Amino acid sequence: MKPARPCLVCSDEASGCHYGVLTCGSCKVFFKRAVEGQHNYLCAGRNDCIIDKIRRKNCPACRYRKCLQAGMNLEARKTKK
Amino acid sequence: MKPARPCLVCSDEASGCHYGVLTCGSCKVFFKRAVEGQHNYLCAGRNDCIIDKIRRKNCPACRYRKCLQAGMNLEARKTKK
DNA sequence: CCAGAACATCGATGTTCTG
DNA sequence: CCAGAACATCGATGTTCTG
Ligand SMILES: [Zn+2]
Ligand SMILES: [Zn+2]
Ligand SMILES: [Zn+2]
Ligand SMILES: [Zn+2]
Repeated sequence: MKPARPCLVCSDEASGCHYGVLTCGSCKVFFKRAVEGQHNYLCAGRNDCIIDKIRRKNCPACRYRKCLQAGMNLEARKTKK
Repeated sequence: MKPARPCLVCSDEASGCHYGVLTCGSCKVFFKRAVEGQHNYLCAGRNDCIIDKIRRKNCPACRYRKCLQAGMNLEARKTKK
């Protein structure tokens, strides 16, 4: 099969560095679209949801927060090292 | 009293006794679809998310439970007028 | 190699309509 | 008045190309 190198904010099979963190494709555009305005979402739980290839589309509030945490930031490759 | 505006499972405008319970189109529909379809409903938290006009898309696993909880039955007494 | 656009594709959901 | 059915929407997530 494939081995594995899991994305820093779900756990899917990562694609490359995205806006600064090893994330998959989805985390890639999810974060971009979230950041580019209006990320007002409410959590249905107590601000700590679990994540993964499925549960990830359950709560954008938490996913966006997990992006932020991983380090994902808009002008990543501008500075890299 | 008892008719009463608020959806018993997501407090939006209810439309009438749907499947047992005063409820809305969405939930109405959601219940049937829930009970006779294939799905991967899993909750990201610890199965007690708030269902609400918005969040109710977050945890269908939780909604469906709220459904079951509130009485909604498929093969049930069709009434309310 | 990563950014960001086009498409195209589904499953989930929602509303209006019609028996 | 309600079940169900027929639309019609939303939103994720491919894939595939640029620069
Ligand atoms: Zn991811
Ligand atoms: Zn959450
Ligand atoms: Zn409802
Ligand atoms: Zn839940």
